[PDB]
Order: sequence, then structure tokens, then C-alpha cells
Amino acid sequence: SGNKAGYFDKLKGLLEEYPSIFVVSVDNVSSQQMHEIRKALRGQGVVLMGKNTMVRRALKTFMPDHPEYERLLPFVKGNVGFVFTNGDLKEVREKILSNRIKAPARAGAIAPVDVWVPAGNTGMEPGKTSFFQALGIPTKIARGTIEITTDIKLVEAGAKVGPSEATLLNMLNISPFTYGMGIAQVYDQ
Amino acid sequence: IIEPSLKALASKFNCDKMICRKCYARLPPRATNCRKRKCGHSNQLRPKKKLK
Amino acid sequence: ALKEPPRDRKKEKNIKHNKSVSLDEIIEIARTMRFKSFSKDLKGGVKEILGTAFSVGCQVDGKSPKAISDAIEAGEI
Amino acid sequence: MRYIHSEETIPVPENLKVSIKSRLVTVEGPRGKLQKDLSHIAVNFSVVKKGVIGLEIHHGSRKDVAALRTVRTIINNMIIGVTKGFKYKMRYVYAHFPINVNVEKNAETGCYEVEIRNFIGEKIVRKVVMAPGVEVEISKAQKDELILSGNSLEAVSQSAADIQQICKVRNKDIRKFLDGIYVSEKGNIVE
RNA sequence: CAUGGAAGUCGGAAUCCGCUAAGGACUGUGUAACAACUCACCUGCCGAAUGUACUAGCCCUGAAAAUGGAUGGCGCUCAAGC
Ligand SMILES: [Mg+2]
Ligand SMILES: [Mg+2]
Ligand SMILES: [Mg+2]
Ligand SMILES: [Mg+2]
Ligand SMILES: [Mg+2]
Ligand SMILES: [Mg+2]
Ligand SMILES: [Zn+2]
Repeated sequence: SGNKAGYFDKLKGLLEEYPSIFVVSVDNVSSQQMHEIRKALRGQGVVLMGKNTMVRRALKTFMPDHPEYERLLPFVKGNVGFVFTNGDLKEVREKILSNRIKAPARAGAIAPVDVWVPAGNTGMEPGKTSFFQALGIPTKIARGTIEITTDIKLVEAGAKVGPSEATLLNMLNISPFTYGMGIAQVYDQ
Repeated sequence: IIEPSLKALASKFNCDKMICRKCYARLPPRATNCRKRKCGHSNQLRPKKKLK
Repeated sequence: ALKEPPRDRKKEKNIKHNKSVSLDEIIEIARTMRFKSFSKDLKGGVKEILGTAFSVGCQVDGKSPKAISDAIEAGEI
Repeated sequence: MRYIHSEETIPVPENLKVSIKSRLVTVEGPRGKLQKDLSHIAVNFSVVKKGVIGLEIHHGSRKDVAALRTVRTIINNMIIGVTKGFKYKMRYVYAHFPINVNVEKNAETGCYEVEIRNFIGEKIVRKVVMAPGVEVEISKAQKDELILSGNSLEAVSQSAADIQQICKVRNKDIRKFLDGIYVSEKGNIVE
């Protein structure tokens, strides 16, 4: 547990030097997203999150270095990380909000909102018509391109997406999911 | 011929089993002790070998 | 590319482990092309990486690529 | 080593009614009524809160304490069955000889019975009659599906096992002859 | 490095560093090979015990013979057994 011991001194060393601490609620986000935001904020500020700190901040609350830690004691519930930076709070309000990825469906993901395909020309190879015939979508091949004459409802809002439609959604580059950084309440603002 | 998923479903009930080495009893795949009393709940089990 | 002499044809049928190369600033110069593609802070980690990358070659003479990368005593550039 | 106090609780939704007398449980709700007799187990029942049933054992042994979770799950299954019902699905698997079934309707009483013909190309006509309260359907959703549905898990499952156990191959290598009828899915009627 | 090809995954010998709480010269599948998927590993939930060997008391398997049958008999289970 060498890294376990190494975490303690890093947390206590880092908390005292930086007067501003920002709380981030990150959940089910791809590793590459944290990689890119880490490289983007490499020059200014260091981001680090870990396991729940049941007593590791309570020990800093016992001694008087920061009487305001015990005000922040109840704020930790789960999957909440901390960001240590020296920039202004106004400038960091929207700094970490960049690079919202377009998450594809996962073969049954619940769509919060009704998903519709606008009228247009798909333009792909007409060998894929078996996929359309699986769902029974009225499609006409024009100039070697599959065209949907009439809009067909894909899945109702809040209902499980069909596996065939979900697979077609990947190559259609349309999805109801947009994953991005979550901003939590900080310092009772 | 049998489509692969049905063949797997049928194989689940009569191919993936454990065999006791004392009374030749059929046991679940993850079992560790025979359930019959005439072998003394022995723990000498071997997998049922597949057909090939 | 550095390898050893030329990898003449019809010679790779047998063992082809004769690819020993020198360990010097030539590899550090070649590291600038990569230029710490994956983070590596100011590229010190990339310098150690590229130095220990030729672990099969075992650096040159007594020195080893792993020992050279492990010993943080050389200049940054 | 005897444990002084062991207790468990069951929440109850605001849809059904339950009454117990002499360790005999009666559960009745929107989809019907069920009965169970538990006179063979020494358990103390109580009403913990407005919608929670508690049950417990005092000074029990390890073997006696073991049955407490079994009782809890049986009554919970009764609650599930009376508020959502049960539904099993089964599939037919044959290689050469198709197997034909005939689920004729009620035979002047509530019991259903299913007739099976042409198993591994056999001319036996074989008949099994299920317990009352189980409804059998031939699926129209897709091909070669049998649907069993009902209120009680024990009866639905037992009838399905009767169907599974009646189609057996004798004097043959069963790793090669995979002919038969097998169960494939378990779930509730609603959702 | 060999290589239709083998970006870990005919293969040979090596086996490092970046950034992390963790995510590999790869744990398999997959594939021309990759990718993909998974695994490992850490974290989101959780809410107090766990795992691995050994020792000896009772009980059970090991335990098959010829007329019908003997803890002396009936019978006995918080014993009427040890
Ligand atoms: Mg034979
Ligand atoms: Mg004995
Ligand atoms: Mg005796
Ligand atoms: Mg006597
Ligand atoms: Mg006594
Ligand atoms: Mg006496
Ligand atoms: Zn056995």
C-alpha cells in the first residue's frame, strides 16, 4: 500500500497551500476525457480525485488550521472529486466545462427524449437495406443511396431502444446522450 | 442442424457437469462436494469431458 | 534504424539478435522527434522512456538501458 | 452456541391485503388470492410499522436460524405473485424429426393438459396434465415458443419441470442427441 | 523485431516510462493483422467482519452369509443415549 501511504501527505500538503478548492461531480466519464482535461489544465491547476475521505479531512478539522473544513464536512456524498487551482473563481466557473463528448447508445440505453430521423438522403451503400427491412422502415433506393420517404418513430422517450436501431444509430452519428463535466455547489455559493 | 444458441441452451442441461469419482453422480459445474450419502460427501470430483 | 551494420537479405532466417547499438546522446537526439507525445511533464519522463526503450539492446558495453534511465543524473538537454 | 434474537422484515405495497391465523398466511390482491401453511416452523410474527411485517426467532440454533430467510423469501414470492404474476418461456429443439404439440382447452375443469407427439420420430402420444391455475399459450410473437403463465411460482415452475422431465432419450449418447424441450426464460407478467 | 500478415495474442528474446485511485510491450476472445469487446486493476453502492491451513469430540461412508432374533425384553430423542 505504498500509494496508499503516498496519498496522505499529498492531500494534507495540497490542501493548505491552495486557498481555493472547487468540487466537481464526475460520473461515468471516459478516461480519455480526464486525460485531455488534465493536459489542458496541465499548466495551471492540478486535478485529483479519489476514494471517499471519511476521516482524512476530519483529522484536518480537529486541529485549527482551517475552521472552514468542518463547514464542508457534510458536502461529501459519493463520486465527488476536488480540484486544486490558483485561478479566480469567476474564470474557473466555465473553464472545466469544455469538451463535452457525444456518447453513443449502448444497445438498450434509455433515451430521455424522443429520437427522430429528419427527412433526407442517407447516401450509404445499398447493401445495408437488410438492416432497414429488419425494422420495416419504408426506404427507396435512389442513385444507389437509401432514402427514407416518411419519418418513422425510432423509440419512445424513456423506452429502451431496439438493438438494431441502436446499432444503426452508431453509424448515423445521432444520439440523445451528451456527456459533460458536472458542476457542484462550492463553498455555499 | 441446430442453431448455435439453442445448441448451447440444450448443452447447458446435459453437458456442463461435475462428476463424482466415487459414485459417478452428476453435480453442478461449480460444486466442491458430492451430495450423495453413500460416498461420504467426497470432494474428489472431475469435470465431464466434452464430446469431440 | 540504428541497428548493427546492414540487415542484409537472406540473413534473418536464423537468429537476428545482432542489432546492438551504442548508448549516447544520439538516442537523446532521436527522442526529440517523439517530443514526449504522451504528457511526460517537461519530457524528462520521455527522456527516461526513450532511453530504456531499447531494453533488448542493453545500451552499449557495460551500461544498460534500464540502469541509464533509472539513474537520474544526466542533463535535461 | 444459541443466538438470542434473529429478525427480518418485509415491506408491503399499498395494493394488497394479508392476514395470518395460526401460522397460516392468506394473501389477496388485485390478481387473486393465495394460501400457505407454515405450521411446521416456530416463528414469531409481528407488525413493525404501518407497512412493515416483522418475523423473528428467539434462542434458536444455527439450523433453526437457517430457515428464517427461506420463510421470508417464500412470503415475498407470494406477494410478488399476487401483484405481478409469473411467466415462463420454453423452446423446442429437434434435429430431424419435428415435434408437434397440442394444448387443447379446458377439459370440463380448470386444469390444462398438453399433448406431445412425434418426439424423436416416435409414434407415442404422450399426455401430461398440469395443476390448476396455470395458463398455457402457443406463442404468436415468433416461431417455436411455448408460454406458461400463472399466479404461483411453485405451480408454474413445477408444471414446466414436468414438461422438461417428460421428454427423455434412452439408450443413447445424450451429448450427441440434444433432442428435447427446455425452459428458456423466467419473468413477470407485468413489465 | 521476423512478417501476405502476426499493432500483446505463429513466433524469438526482452519487458521500460508517461498520467492516475487505477486502465497492459497486455487477460482472453476476436481479427490477414489490427481495431473492437472483455479481463486484470482501481473507483461508484454498501456497511462488519473475512480468508487460508491444521488439531480433536460426537455422528456418518468405508461395513458381505446362510431356520426367525435379540443393549436380557417391551420401549426410549431438553432420553429411559454419552
Ligand atoms: Mg448403443
Ligand atoms: Mg458406525
Ligand atoms: Mg443394538
Ligand atoms: Mg441390563
Ligand atoms: Mg439435561
Ligand atoms: Mg434401567
Ligand atoms: Zn459421490
